[PDB]
Amino acid sequence: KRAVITGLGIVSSIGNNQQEVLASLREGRSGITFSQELKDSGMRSHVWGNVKLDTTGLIDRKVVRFMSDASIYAFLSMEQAIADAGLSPEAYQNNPRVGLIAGSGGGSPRFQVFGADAMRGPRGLKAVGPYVVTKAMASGVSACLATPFKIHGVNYSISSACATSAHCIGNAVEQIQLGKQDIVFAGGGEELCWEMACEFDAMGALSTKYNDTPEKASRTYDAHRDGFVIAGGGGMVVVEELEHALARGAHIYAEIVGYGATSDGADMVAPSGEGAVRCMKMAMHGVDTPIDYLNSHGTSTPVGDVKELAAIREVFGDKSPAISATKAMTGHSLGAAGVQEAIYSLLMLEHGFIAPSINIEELDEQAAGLNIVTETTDRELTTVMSNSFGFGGTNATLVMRKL
Amino acid sequence: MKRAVITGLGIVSSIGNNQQEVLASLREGRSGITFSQELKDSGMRSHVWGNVKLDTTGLIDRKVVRFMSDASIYAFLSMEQAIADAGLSPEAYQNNPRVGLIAGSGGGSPRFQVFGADAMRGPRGLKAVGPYVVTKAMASGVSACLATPFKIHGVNYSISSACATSAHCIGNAVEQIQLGKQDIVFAGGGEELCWEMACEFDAMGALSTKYNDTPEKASRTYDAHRDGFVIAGGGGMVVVEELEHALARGAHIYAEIVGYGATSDGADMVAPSGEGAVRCMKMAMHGVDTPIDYLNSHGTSTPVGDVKELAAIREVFGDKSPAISATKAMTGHSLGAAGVQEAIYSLLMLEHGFIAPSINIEELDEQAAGLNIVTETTDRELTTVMSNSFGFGGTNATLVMRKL
Ligand SMILES: C/C=C/C(C)=C/[C@@]1(C)SC(=O)C(C)=C1O
Ligand SMILES: C/C=C/C(C)=C/[C@@]1(C)SC(=O)C(C)=C1O
Repeated sequence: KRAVITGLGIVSSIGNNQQEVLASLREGRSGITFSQELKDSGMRSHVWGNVKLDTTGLIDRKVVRFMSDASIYAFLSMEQAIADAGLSPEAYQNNPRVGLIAGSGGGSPRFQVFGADAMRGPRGLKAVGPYVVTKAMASGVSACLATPFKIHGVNYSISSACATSAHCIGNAVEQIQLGKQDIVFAGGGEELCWEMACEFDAMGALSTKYNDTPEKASRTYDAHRDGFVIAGGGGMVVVEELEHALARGAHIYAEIVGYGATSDGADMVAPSGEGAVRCMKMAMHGVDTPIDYLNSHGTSTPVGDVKELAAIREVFGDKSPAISATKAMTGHSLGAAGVQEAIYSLLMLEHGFIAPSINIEELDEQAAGLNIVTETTDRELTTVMSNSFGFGGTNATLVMRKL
Repeated sequence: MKRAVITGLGIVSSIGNNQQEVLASLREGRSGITFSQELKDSGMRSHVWGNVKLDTTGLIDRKVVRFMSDASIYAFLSMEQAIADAGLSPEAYQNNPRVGLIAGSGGGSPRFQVFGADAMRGPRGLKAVGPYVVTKAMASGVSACLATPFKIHGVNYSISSACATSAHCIGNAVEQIQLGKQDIVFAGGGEELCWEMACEFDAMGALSTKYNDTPEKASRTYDAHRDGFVIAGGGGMVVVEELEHALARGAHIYAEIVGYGATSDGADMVAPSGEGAVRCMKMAMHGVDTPIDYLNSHGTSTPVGDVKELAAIREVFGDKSPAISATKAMTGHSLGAAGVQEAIYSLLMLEHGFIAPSINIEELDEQAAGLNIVTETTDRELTTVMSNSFGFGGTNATLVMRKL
């Protein structure tokens, strides 16, 4: 059984819907800004990929009271996807064959800390309030959406750091392949806050040399890259069984023709390369069309960028595809990156262009030879690949093809 | 589709630090619940917990344990036990694409999240945070922290679904085997025990608060005077394995996973709907040609929650219902670890031919009328058992495990 994408929705640093995102991508436009909050917290990195949207009022009071930002972004993305897929309430609500798999990387460090802070104050439990569990818990994104959308099928979160939402999409596909669901909403969200960001800064993973020029901070494949730029936001796609989509006349973006999920079994925070090779090969099994474009994980870290470039080489040899790292524009939204980047790749597929890998002033010599596109290029694409690798050695790749 | 069997297990819980200690506690109806000075001192109203009674110092290598929170530690130790209990050696499971790991927690690590924030706000900032908080604090700590040292090359991610977490992990492991993608998947989870997390459940009124002077009686599923669940910590891990692969190596097989239910209420955030659980149980029983001999209920010792599940059980089974016991009355609610720990208690009951008692029922709730709630340890020859895990957000998991 075959799985296709029939709707998408997105809230990111570069746009609050697929149209705004489309524009940003075609224009090579950065969503990175200076963050007083990060600076005020005592961090060395003072730049981020922020959602440019005040979300107050956009969700019913009785629904949003249970939600952290990760859930808010995913909820809003899911509203867009439902509408983009043309699904009425009666199509998807109160339906055993309709499910939801969506997560975050960090849950909500902000609300974990708030609960602990409140509890140590003069008010104790009355300051904590009864809503922190659903905000702080690691399954908040799925729990907070499944309920108001009246989801009856599967309902849980995958979590795998930077691969989170990619595994969510892959697992949705598996639910379709196993015949258990006709539709699975798949994606994720991530909050943006110093509570989480300082943890990445404390291990040296974030960019710190470019705070005066926020838009030049994220620079995948550039010789002077110094870490990733943390971001937040959300995404959701509608994964749907093929016959079901055709039957209702759904607009199909692409079929998911490949899904790789592997493990390094090596180091905690440095990639092995092996395993990413295996992940991509796994995603290519039975796919006999060439990859026309690869959206790299490409976070703009020294070690990580070239490790992935080496894996791409080993997998593709002398038939390596056009590559770009959209994180040079968007920053790294962690758990939300997989679904957002699938969406970016889906937009490139739909509208026939390759988004630029920006901010390469001096190309890293380990990237010599490869087809890294630094300029918006119109091209008919048929098959695209997107890589998601996280801490803990967890790997995911999605391969999507036009029908 | 391929068949999936459990060929090994491991556990660190309030009622035992391995499967032998746990077996003893279950047959005796021993409580794992103690008074907690940490909880009382935090300013909480619940002063009891299902704590792990183990000095974990020295048990994990220095360079491995440094990335780990308590949930990871408990899961890691449970996984060592499971590997050994399965008769598996490194040459068989390490660096093997067809061997994976699916394990999670409900909350990650509130403790190290708050430690990170506290440390950062101190005078030394980043230097006081140090480079290890992300792996301690991230939601996927449990999978990350085990898959690296155990050299896992197959699938590697966590599932989170609150109180149904490690039950969905097991079912997802089964699905990997059914899809022919993996030969072995280690499945389970862990959960830390700390005021940082526990205070959140107390602030919503979910935790027992009236029985602090009698800790071993606070967790009392189905009793008319229950007042909320007792929070617990610990870990569990089972080895999920493709059937032919297991037989070909002469593995010891506890049971086959013949049913997996996974559904959603789509109702309310913190109150169960009933019809979700009904559907979950029915899905898990689908095609199972034998009756359910025993049911390990979710039964957390909460007023509305306990009786809601009973009403679902009655709808599913009708007059001819199975024997029921709520082991959380002994153990407490280990949240993310609960699903795998209770799958294990159920397997131990399957393997050793008995039903553990639903303890602390001084006065049966009127709404339990006419079900078979087992309140004393009774030896029986069980064939087919069922375990229910329901979580906040209306997330439902049910496992049905049967002897070969
Ligand atoms: C153990 C694996 C670590 C990995 C895949 C790390 C990557 C490449 S994933 C990622 O987002 C960053 C910043 C990295 O450095
Ligand atoms: C929306 C569903 C909420 C559920 C299943 C809540 C339950 C019964 S599950 C659980 O662990 C506790 C303490 C509860 O109160």
